Parts: sequence; C-alpha cells; structure tokens
Amino acid sequence: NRIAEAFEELKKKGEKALIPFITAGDPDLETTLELVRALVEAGADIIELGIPFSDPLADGPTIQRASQRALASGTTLDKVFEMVRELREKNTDVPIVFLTYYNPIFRYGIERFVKECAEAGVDGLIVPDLPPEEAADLAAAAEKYGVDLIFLVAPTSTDERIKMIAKHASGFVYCVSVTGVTRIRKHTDLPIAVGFGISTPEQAAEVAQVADGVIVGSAIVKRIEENQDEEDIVEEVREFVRELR
Amino acid sequence: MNRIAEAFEELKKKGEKALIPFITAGDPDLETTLELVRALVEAGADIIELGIPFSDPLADGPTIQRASQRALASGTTLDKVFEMVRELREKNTDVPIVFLTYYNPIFRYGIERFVKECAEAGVDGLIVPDLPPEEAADLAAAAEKYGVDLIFLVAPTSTDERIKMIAKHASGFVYCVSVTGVTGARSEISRIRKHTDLPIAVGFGISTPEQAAEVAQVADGVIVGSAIVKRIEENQDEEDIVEEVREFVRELREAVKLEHH
Amino acid sequence: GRFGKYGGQYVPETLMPALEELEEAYERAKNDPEFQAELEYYLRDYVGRPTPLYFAENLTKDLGGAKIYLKREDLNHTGAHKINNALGQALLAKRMGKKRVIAETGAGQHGVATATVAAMFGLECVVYMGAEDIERQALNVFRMKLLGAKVRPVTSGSRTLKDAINEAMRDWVTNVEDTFYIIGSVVGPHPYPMMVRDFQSVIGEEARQQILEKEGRLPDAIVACVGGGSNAMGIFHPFIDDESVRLIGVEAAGKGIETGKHAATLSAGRPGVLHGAMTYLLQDEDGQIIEAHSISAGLDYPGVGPEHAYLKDTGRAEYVSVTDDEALEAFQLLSRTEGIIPALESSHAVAYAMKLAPELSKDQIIVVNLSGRGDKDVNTVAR
Amino acid sequence: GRFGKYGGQYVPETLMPALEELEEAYERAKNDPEFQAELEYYLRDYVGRPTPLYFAENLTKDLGGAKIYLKREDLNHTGAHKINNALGQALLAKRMGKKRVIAETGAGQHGVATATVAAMFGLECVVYMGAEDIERQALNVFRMKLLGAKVRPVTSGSRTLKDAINEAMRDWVTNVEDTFYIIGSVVGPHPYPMMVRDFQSVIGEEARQQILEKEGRLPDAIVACVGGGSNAMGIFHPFIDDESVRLIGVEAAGKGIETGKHAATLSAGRPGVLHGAMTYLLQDEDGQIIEAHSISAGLDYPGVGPEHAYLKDTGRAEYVSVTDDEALEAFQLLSRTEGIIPALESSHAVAYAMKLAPELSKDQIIVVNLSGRGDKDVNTVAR
Ligand SMILES: *Cc1c(COP(=O)(O)O)cnc(C)c1O
Ligand SMILES: O=P(O)(O)OC[C@H](O)CO
Ligand SMILES: O=P(O)(O)OC[C@H](O)CO
Ligand code: NA
Ligand code: NA
Ligand code: NA
Repeated sequence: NRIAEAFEELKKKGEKALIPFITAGDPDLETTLELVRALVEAGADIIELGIPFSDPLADGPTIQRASQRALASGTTLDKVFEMVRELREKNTDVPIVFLTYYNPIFRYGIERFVKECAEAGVDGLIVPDLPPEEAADLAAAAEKYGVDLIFLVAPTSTDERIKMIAKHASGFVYCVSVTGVTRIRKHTDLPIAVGFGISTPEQAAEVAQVADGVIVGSAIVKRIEENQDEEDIVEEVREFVRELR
Repeated sequence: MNRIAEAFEELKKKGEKALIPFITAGDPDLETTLELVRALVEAGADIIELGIPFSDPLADGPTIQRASQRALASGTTLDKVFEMVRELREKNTDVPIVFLTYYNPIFRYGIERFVKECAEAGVDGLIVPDLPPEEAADLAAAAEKYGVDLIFLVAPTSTDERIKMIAKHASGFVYCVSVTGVTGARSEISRIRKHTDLPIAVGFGISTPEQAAEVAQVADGVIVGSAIVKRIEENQDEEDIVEEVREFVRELREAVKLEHH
Repeated sequence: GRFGKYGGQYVPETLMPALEELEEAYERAKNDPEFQAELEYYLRDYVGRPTPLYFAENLTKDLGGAKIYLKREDLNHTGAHKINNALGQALLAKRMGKKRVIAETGAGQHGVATATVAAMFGLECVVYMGAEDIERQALNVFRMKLLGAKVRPVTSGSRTLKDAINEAMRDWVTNVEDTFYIIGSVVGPHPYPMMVRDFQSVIGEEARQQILEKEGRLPDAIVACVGGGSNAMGIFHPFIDDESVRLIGVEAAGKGIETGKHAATLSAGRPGVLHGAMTYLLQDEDGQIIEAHSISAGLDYPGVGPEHAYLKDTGRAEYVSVTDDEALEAFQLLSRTEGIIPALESSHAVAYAMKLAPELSKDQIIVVNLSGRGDKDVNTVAR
Repeated sequence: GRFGKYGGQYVPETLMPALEELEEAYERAKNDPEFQAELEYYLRDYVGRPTPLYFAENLTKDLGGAKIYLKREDLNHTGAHKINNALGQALLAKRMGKKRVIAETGAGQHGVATATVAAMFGLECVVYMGAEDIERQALNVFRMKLLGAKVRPVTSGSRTLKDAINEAMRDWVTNVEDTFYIIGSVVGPHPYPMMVRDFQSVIGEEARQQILEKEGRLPDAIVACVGGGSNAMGIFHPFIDDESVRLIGVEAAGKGIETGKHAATLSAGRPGVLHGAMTYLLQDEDGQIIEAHSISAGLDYPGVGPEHAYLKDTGRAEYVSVTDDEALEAFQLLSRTEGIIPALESSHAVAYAMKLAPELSKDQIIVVNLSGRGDKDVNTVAR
C-alpha cells in the first residue's frame, strides 16, 4: 500500500509524517486538485481528502462549513474519484486517504465503493462513524482490494477498546488528541498519527516529537475559507504547510 | 286613593280601556322625556310607565336595551328622573306615573329611601322586572307604608298557584305578560287571572293599532313600549320625535277601546 | 337557595317556571345513583380525573417556609376545572330532554368546556360571547367552532361577559322547551350556585383525601383564585367543616385597588343583585354594573358567587388580592421552578401562596388550587 | 443494541465511552426497583398518569364498524407523550449526578417536554433548535425560555432538526462528565432506541390493562402515528407477543409520496445510517440526508427508529400513510364528534382508523394512540 511505503521511507530518514486534511470541493474541485498538488510540493507525506457529508457528526465549525460549501459546489463521490484519477495521471506517488462518513459509503454500495477506490488510486479510508464492530463488510471489501481502513482512538478509549481497534487497524492508527470535535500513544505495531486541534507550527512539531505523524485539518481549511477567492488560497495554503514541514 | 286606582275606576265608569305607554326615561335625554310625557298625556295615555335605565336589563329585548344604553350615556340617574317627575307634578298632578326599574338601582339607592322619594316626587307605582314576590318582602312593606303600588308580572307559564301568590301581593294592577320571553314588538298573541279583582293590563309585543285593539277586548288595559321607543330611536333626529310619537299614540288611543258593532 | 342573606332567585316571572323545573330536576339527579355513576364514568375516562396533588418541592425550598402542594386542575381535559361543571350540567340537560345547550363565556374557557362536552354528548351548542372578548380570544373562538358550537357575538351593552350572560338568559327564557343554560360559575339564581359548587366539589373531595394520604394532616391553608368563584368553592367546600383549615380566596387587584382598575369584588364591591343573585358586586353609586379589570380575562366577572359573599361575612374564608405584576411574577416563577405553566388566573393564587409560605413553618402545608394551564396566556405574558 | 440488521452504534470513537456508561447506567436503572418507584411517583403526581382509555361512542357510531378506543396521551402534562420519555431520561440524569441535560427539538415539543422536566428536577437545560425551526415556532421557543431553558439556535447545515441533533451530539461528547443528552424519539445509537421504547411502554402497559377491564379481551388492532416512532413503540411493545393484535403505524405522506415532499420513511425510504442507527432513511442518490415535509412538523424526522425497521421487515407491524388532507379531515371529525382536538401528528392515526373501522366487525376493537392534544396546531389548521 502507498501508505505503508510512505511511513517506511520516512523512518529510513528518521522523519515524521505531515498529513494535511482538506475538504474536497471547497471552494470547488478544480481548486482542490491544485491544492493537492501544492500540498505535494510543500512536502505532504499523505493527503486526506474530506468527502463532504450533509451531517458531519464528528466535525467542528470549520470543517462543517467547508463540507457545506463543498456540497453547494456539487461535490459528490464520483466527482472526487474523477479528480483522484486526474491526479494519478501524474502523481502516482502521493498516498490519498478518503475521510468519509459511512452512509455515503453504504448508499454508493460497499463493494462498489471500495472497488472504485482501488481503481481511482485511493489508498486508505477513514470512516469517522463506523467502529470496528460494525465495519465487517467494509473490512472484507477493503481487504480484497488492498485499501487500508484507518481507525481512530481517543484519549477516553478504554484499554480493551484500544486492543480491539488495534487488531483491526490497517495503514495507520489515528490518535484523536482530545475528546471533542475538530502516551496517549502506544503501542501496537502500526504507525501512529495524532490529529485534532493542532493549528500552529509550534504545536505540530510538539506532536511530531511524540508520534509518527501529525494530522492537520481545520488549521488549513481556515486559510482556504479566509482567502478571498483570489488564490492566494493555494499560495497561503502552501506557505502555511511549508512552515508545518 | 292611589292615582292608579283612580284612573282605572274612572275608565270603568266611562266604559273605556287603559292605554299605558312605556318610554325609557332619558332617551334621548330627560328634557325630551318630559316633552314626551306631556305629549303622551295629550294623546290620551291613562298611565305612563317610565323605564329607569339599567346597565343589565335581563327582561328587555334589543329595542329597550338600546334605549337604556342611550339613556345611561346621556347621564340618566334615579335622582334625575325624580326631579323630572317633580317638574311634571308642578303642572300635572293627575297622570299616574309608574317607574319600571330593575332591583339593583333600587337596592343601592336604599329601599325605604327609594319608596319615600317615590311618594314625595309623585310616583304612583313600581314595576320591578327581576323581583318575584318571594324576594319582594322589603320593597312591598315600604310601598305599603307610603301608598306606592307594586305591580307584579304574571307570565303564560305561571301556575295557578304562582298566580294566587302573585295576586296576593299585587296592587295597582296586574301586569299580564303576553309572551314567555323578553320585551320587543312582535306580531301575534286565557288570562283570565281572576283570582284577583285588580285591573289586568297586557304587555309585551303589542306593536300596531290592530294588535292594541285585539288586546283591548280582553283586558282592562294595554301596555305598549318597544313600538313607541322605536319611533323615538328612529328620529334620527329632530325633536320632531314628539310628533311621530304623538301620531302613533293617537292611533293607539283610537284603537284601545271596546269594539263597535 | 340562600346563603345567609345572599343568593336568592331575582329573575323575571317569565323565568320562574324554568327555575322550578331545573331545581326539581337537579334534586332528582343529585340523588339518583345512575346519574352520579354516569357522571363519574365521564369524569374518569373523558375528563381524566382524579387529578394529582403534586408536591412542589423546588418551590417549597425556594420560599423557605410551608410545603406547597398544587391541586393539578391544569391536567383536566381542556386544561381547566370548568369542564367538571359543564359536564355535569350537560348530563342533566340530556336527562331533562334538552337537545340544545347554551353558555356564556368571557375569556372563552367555559365556552370551550361547554362546546367540548356538547360535542361528546351530541348536543347542539351555542356560546354567547361579548364582542370585546371575541376580539381578544380569536384562538378560543376557533376552538369553539372546531368543536361544532355556534358563537353568537354580543354587541349590546358593554360587549363583554356580563352582557353575554344577559343574552344567554334571554335565549334561555325564550327557548326553555328545548334549551338548557349551562352557567359557567357559582353565580346566578338558585339552584345554579348550589349546583355548580356541587359539580366542582370533586376537586376538594379528591384534594382532602390526597393530602391526608400524602401528609397525614389537613392543609394549614387552601389558596384559590376567585373570579365568579367556582374553582374556589370546589376546593373550599369539602373543607368547610375542618375548622383548622384556612380558606383564602385571591381576587385580581389589576393595577391596584386604589387605582379603581381591579376585579376585587369581595374586597371592594358592595352588596347588590346581579344575574339573579344577591351578592357582592362591582357597581357604581347608581347601582350600575362596572367592568372589572385584570391582566387575566378569566377573573373579569363583576359579581361573585353568593356563597363566597356568605363565607366572607361569616369569616369562614378570607379574601385577599394580588396585582397583575404579582400574578406575572408567580406565572414566571412557577414555570421555571416546577415546569408548570399556570393560567394567569391561577397565578394569582400562586402569588399569594408565595407571600404566605415563607411566613409558615416547614411542617405546615399550603394547598394551591391550580385551576388551569397557562398555555393560553403565553402570548399575553410575552406582550 | 441490534434489531435484526438494524440499530447498532454508528458513532465516532470519541462517543463510545459516553455510550458505554449510558448503556450500563440504564441497564441498572431498568432493573432497579427504587429508580422505577421514583419514576412511577413522578409519572403519577407530576405527569398525571395513568391516562384514560376512552370509548369514542359518537365516532364509533359515525364510522359504522369496529369499536374505537382512544388512549388519551393528550391528557399528559404538556399535552403529549414526549414527557414520559423526557421524564425517564431526566430522572436517570439526576440520579447519575448530572447537572445539565441537553435536547434537540424540531417543532419544539420535545424541547418543551425536556425543559419542563429539567425545571422540575432542578437541572440546567439547553435545547438545540435549527434556526429555520426557531423562526416557525416562536410560541414554543418562548415557553422553553419560560421554563428556564436556554435555546441554542443552530444556523449550520440546513438549520433544522437534523442539524440540531448533530450539534447536540457535539455538545454531549464535549461535556459528557456533567451533561446528559435526552434524545426525543426511539432513534440514534444503542441504548437510546431501547431506552426510549422502555420509557414509553407505560402507554401500552396501561392500555393493555385498561382494554382487558373494559372489554375482557385484547384489541383487534392498535393504530399509532409514526415519525421517529416513539409513541408507536410505547403502545406497540406490550402487545408484540400477542399475535392476535395487529400493530399499525401511520406515516405522513404530506402532499402525496409522488410529490416528493413527504415524511414517509418506512414506505418510501431505504436502509442507511443516521445519527448512530442503521434504519430506514430519507436520503438522496449520494446518501445525503434529505429533509421531510408534512403538515405536522412533529413528523419531519428524516429517519425512523430501527425497531420499526425491524418490525416492518419481519411483518409484525404494518406501516401505512395518510396525506395532509386526510389528517386535516380527521382533526376536524374528532373535534366535532368527541370534543377532542388532537395533535396533527395523532390525527394521522385517527385518519387511518377512520378507514379501518368500517372494514371491521362491530364486535371488534381498535385502540388509537392519541399521542397529543391539538391546541398547538389550531393556528396551522386555520391557514
Ligand atoms: C375561568 C377560570 C377561573 C375563574 O373562574 P372561577 O369561577 O372563579 O373559578 C379561574 N381559573 C381558571 C383556569 C379559569 O379558566
Ligand atoms: O485539525 P483538526 O482538528 O480539524 O483535525 C484533523 C482533521 O479534521 C483531519 O482528521
Ligand atoms: O311593548 P313591549 O314589547 O316593549 O313591552 C312593554 C314594555 O316594554 C314594558 O311595560
Ligand atoms: Na368578581
Ligand atoms: Na389520571
Ligand atoms: Na421519519
């Protein structure tokens, strides 16, 4: 898997992963793809693309507003898959992770969704509202096509729950740094990336010093929203991310 | 003897029937009432009922309800109708005057104080529509003390027992209610209330000379109110209210008499 | 039909035969077990009685004195005690072979109650309502029409409750063959004060048994708002003989007695005759009936039941008043401390209980009659 | 937490600790005689239970078929069944030492019920409400504030019920240590569908005992309206094992399913995940949640309780729908025939029983869950 290959190359250099998240289709899908290319250029190791959902139960103000703008521009699953294929026409390198809520998966059709994942070139999935217990049919589909399922672990998660999320994780385990919305760290084998709340270069290197990767979303989305359409947006996102590098 | 008794006795000796107009005092104002009373006498009225306006006249149809509301907005009070009756008595000591008043103005005024003022002003009789004999003990003793007649109503649904009891306390005349209902000019129509020898007058609904004539053949007197009050209300508005009332009541006077053959 | 010097039958002779027929009819029904069993059936399955007696624990703690119990007449079908009386009178109408019932209403609560039982019993229903009250109670007028009643606006006189009662009386005397007049309070000629009080005594009969079971003592005081007086008489009557139980009726002082704009018949009226009863009345110096004034239209009858006149004069019951401002504050306090939105009428009782509770010990008990729910008054309070 | 293939806990990992504590707290309370005796106490004295089971004689005769009984949930304090559930969850919150309860509301009925029991229990209360719903429900917003709750507008997403639930879940996860999330229907993640059903089962437990005493036999059919499904589960559950009792849930077809603007989740929706439950759902081609449209807002939840999805697929319950015009006709018929003004939600059940009763024999029996009173809808119906 691209994800597996990427954490391996980082550790050979003793490096940590920078994992930007942006919402696909915000402000539109043509800007998303220029953004993904600029995140690549600024040194992103793994790109998470938020699939906009009308009910982001796990997202704070920033990313909820981004999803809402993205749905107003017509963003759909198939449109994001087409953008990824375009990206794969050149950047066959950078791993792509889809962050999506389960009902769009389920309505699209699980088996079909994962197959379309493998064909487009999406390497990992993050389904915020699908715990391992209910994730069997998705896990069976994803295991067939070699798409990783990234499960989240929270500070309030029991030890028993950490162990069970560990036995079902693939690619990396996503450590939510605060019981809220948008050790701890330990201790099964996979890469551990820490997310939620990180919004300054100080904090991000602070998280870098503890985990294998840092996930940054709202901080970047904020700059997408504030940059009045000029773009600008790309240049602001690029310089902010370079600093996070 | 009470003016009411004198009036009925004189008509009896003449072979005639009492015409008893009712108007609301103070509608449209008390000066006009005075003028109306004088007109009514000149038109042949034998007894005059003056309605003391009340804010909740339980027994009156819409016509007299409206007259009462007008009379009350023009400031009519018991004391003011008394003064009008005294102005009346300055020049006319003959005509019997009856106050038709609900009980609460009488109560409140003071029962004995009210009957005393009746006797001094020159009011000969009382009609109290919401006061049955069983509640009239106080007013009846004051009336008897001061020679003021208390006229009680008998309705078509009153039982022979209730009539006996009514006629036992009645004086002046017995008011026979032609209809089980409220005042108001109607178009239609025995009693025959002789457990008493008092004169019997019939009222409620009598609106035309033809109806007044029909009533005059069976009773000692005929009471007409709503139909006269209509003529006051409908002018509308020159004090020529007087001519219309005078003209109507002259028709009623020619009608209230024993029929010819 | 007399409560001391009060009460009586001050009606025109055209109505006396109808009253005799009614008192004899009621006398038979009173003592007929089939009638009482049929009434109890409908009180239970249709109205929803018994209503609970609820310990207002937050309020009790807030005020720091006596225990506060609320008699929850706000839980009856239609939201007020009125239906207890409309139900009994409509059942009697059917027993007398009357196809048609009429009622007066001021704020519309009795009119809704009457239309409600008329619909259930299949009776024709006409409600008289002064036009000033129609203009202020659009929603209650629409409820009455939904329930199938005709609303006859009364534009005569002062266009409010007293004039609606006059017109209903006129209708009754004219149509007595087929019509029963369901009076809305413990007012009017005998036997209506007696009869309405009996149909509402279910309130105090439940309350008496409930407090003994809950607390093992009788109340130190029972507090009820008083307009015409029917909810108060309903909870007072079964405690009349319990000499240790204070009976406190609360009238509307409006802006203040001293302003003249109030509805405090017992505290500021004087004796007189209205609508068939000798009682206390708000009236002017010429004996003309005056309009009552309150933030709650339900307390607007210028008279009061002759039986309260008697209880005031003998001193068995004590009558006090609270202003609009005090009723409003109680309305708000009860809502936020117990989650019960009371009628602005009943808020007057809650307001006086708030004055009295801190002045009693924690072992003592006040029962407040919660005569209705205040959903209807939420717009008024917002204004 | 599973009803066949439906139910479960489709929630982020950050919510899983809160749900496990809630699961265990409720499982203990469910079996705790003291919790149950307390809940019964407040249902009795505060809510007014039991509600009567009322034989609608006029309606029965007018429809010409089965006997029609109304389970009178309109008589609860606050005028609907919701308080049964709000009371139980708030009592659980209080006994857990929680200081704060939160709730979502669409039309404000659950928000009112929640603010009401929070006021009575002395809990801080916050109700999340979409801004579009706030602008259509000024009266209920005002009442919630009178009851001492804070109303938090949700101007994110589509600014309606869907979005208030998400904000409320977001508040809950952030403040779990002192906040209890009172969900308003039999929806969401385990254990809420089961727990809300359990708190509402008092409806069916009373109805079963009442119908046995009134007819010596179980009903031939129970009819209830279904939005999220809580009033239906409460009356259905105690009859599930009585195979001789048909269970009929009635959804809102609005202007007609063919128009699209409807709230018929079971009849026209398809399986999906919403708010933590696998159930039937109104959703677009991309799995985006759609909003539902009906004359009665109380029926606009885009999903339905997973237990009804289970009952529908196993055929234990049959789900139908009636249109806006049909509910309106039933709203009017019951008012004029029984003097009961039903909620527009409930008149969907009346509307269907109006169709079923003629088809049925005279000796047969239908129980209609009258889930709420219609005073709140009188303004809507006139327009
Ligand atoms: C009408 C009403 C009153 C006043 O009438 P009474 O005869 O004095 O009881 C009081 N409370 C409520 C809720 C009312 O609807
Ligand atoms: O930076 P946050 O707090 O928005 O969280 C990380 C992104 O949401 C991607 O998971
Ligand atoms: O003619 P009526 O119908 O107004 O009745 C007679 C007077 O009103 C009363 O004497
Ligand atoms: Na009064
Ligand atoms: Na009950
Ligand atoms: Na639904």
